This record gives sequence, C-alpha cells and structure tokens, in this order.
Amino acid sequence: GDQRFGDLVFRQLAPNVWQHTSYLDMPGFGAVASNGLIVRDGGRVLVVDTAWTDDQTAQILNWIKQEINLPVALAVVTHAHQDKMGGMDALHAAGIATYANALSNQLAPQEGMVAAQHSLTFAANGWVEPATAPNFGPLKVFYPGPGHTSDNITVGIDGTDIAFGGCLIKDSKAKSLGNLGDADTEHYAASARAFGAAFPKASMIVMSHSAPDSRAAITHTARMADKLR
Ligand SMILES: O=P(O)(O)Cc1cccc2cccnc12
Ligand SMILES: [Zn+2]
Ligand SMILES: [Zn+2]
Repeated sequence: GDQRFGDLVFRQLAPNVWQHTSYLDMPGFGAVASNGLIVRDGGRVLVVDTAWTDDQTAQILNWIKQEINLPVALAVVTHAHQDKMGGMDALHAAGIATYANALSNQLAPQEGMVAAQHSLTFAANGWVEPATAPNFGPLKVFYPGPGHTSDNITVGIDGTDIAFGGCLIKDSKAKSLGNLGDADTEHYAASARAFGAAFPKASMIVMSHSAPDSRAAITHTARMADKLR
C-alpha cells in the first residue's frame, strides 16, 4: 500500500497513522530513504520528523492537506541530523508548532539545522517532562539514552501497536548500525534495549531507514551494538 506522491512515498500503518518517506541523493551513500510519521488525533494532525529538505517537507504538508485535510497542530523531531530536522523552516513557514529535545535544539546550528521552537526536557528515567510536551495527544516521547546520537529520542503512539525508534533502531536483518559518526558506541546497546522496555506493547517498530518490522528489530539492533563495546 505504498502511495507515490511526487518524490515521496506514504504508507498507511494503522487507521490513524501513516509513514512518510523522503530521499536524498547523498554522495558516497546513494539515494537514502528516511521515514517519519503522520498521526491523526481527532480533528488535528501530528507529525514526527521532517523530510530531508524544506521542499520535501512542504510536500508532506501538501499530502496531509489532500488526504486528511485537518490542521497540523505540531511536529516533534527526533535528533539534530538532516533526515529528521532538515525541513524545519517549512514547518515554521506553515505556522506549525515544533518540538525537539533541548539538546537537539542546542546542537541544531552547528549541525546546519534550524532549531525547533520548543524544547523537550526529560526526567532521569527517560520519560519526557509532560509540561514540555503539551497537547501531544497519543504521542509518548521517551529519551532512551545516547545511541545513534546523544540527543536521539523515540515516540510511542498510544492506542496503537506502533513505536518509532528513528535512527536508533535498524531492521532485524540489518548488516550494520549505519552512520556512527555522532554515536555513543559504549551506551548504544543499553539505549536500544531501553527503547524496547519503554514500549513493551509495541509490536510494530517503525524506524528511519527500513520498513516497519517486528520487535526483532530491537533485539537485533541491541545485539549488534553489544559488539561495539
Ligand atoms: O545519520 P543519519 O541517518 O541521521 C543521516 C545520514 C544518513 C546516511 C548516511 C550518512 C552519512 C553521513 C552523515 N549522515 C548520514
Ligand atoms: Zn542521525
Ligand atoms: Zn538515520
């Protein structure tokens, strides 16, 4: 059930949940797909992650207008790399309230990103401080510890079997942990396992660079990360 919409791909995952996919021709790595989420919560839409670029992110909003036709109340982005935050200006131009881990917003300028408007902060156990995530509806935001990056955050969708690991989690057949340039290799395995423990009911694991998978994505990612230590 993939829907080609311009240069992007959209796939319904649940009655109120769709995955957005965008591509960037990155020299040395081919045309890399990146996934995020679109969630309808009653009369509004919530977005997880931008596309790689402003133009692609505007195209996500165009798809939302044509297929859902409800306002986008907010977006949350899951770390300060291009695939997750590269389209921040398009969200701001559209009047959408944007949220990121405080550390992502601090890192955004040096990473070439535009910061989100609002900062999420996290309790010692990883759960978002609820006052910093107002009106998130079914989105449950969890900081699992440093892994793919020090700022990576994850999102469960209450009322569904879906949890989103972003670039922390790779699929159950993945050959590597991908881009470790900003990774915490010592803590990766525990962070991947903490994501699994935060969302024990999630049987569909969504991630940045592979199609949705079973929880074997979590166990396999953690087992690969065991080897980094
Ligand atoms: O780490 P990601 O997935 O957020 C962004 C990304 C994806 C693929 C290859 C990369 C190479 C260098 C830097 N970033 C890359
Ligand atoms: Zn990244
Ligand atoms: Zn990635």
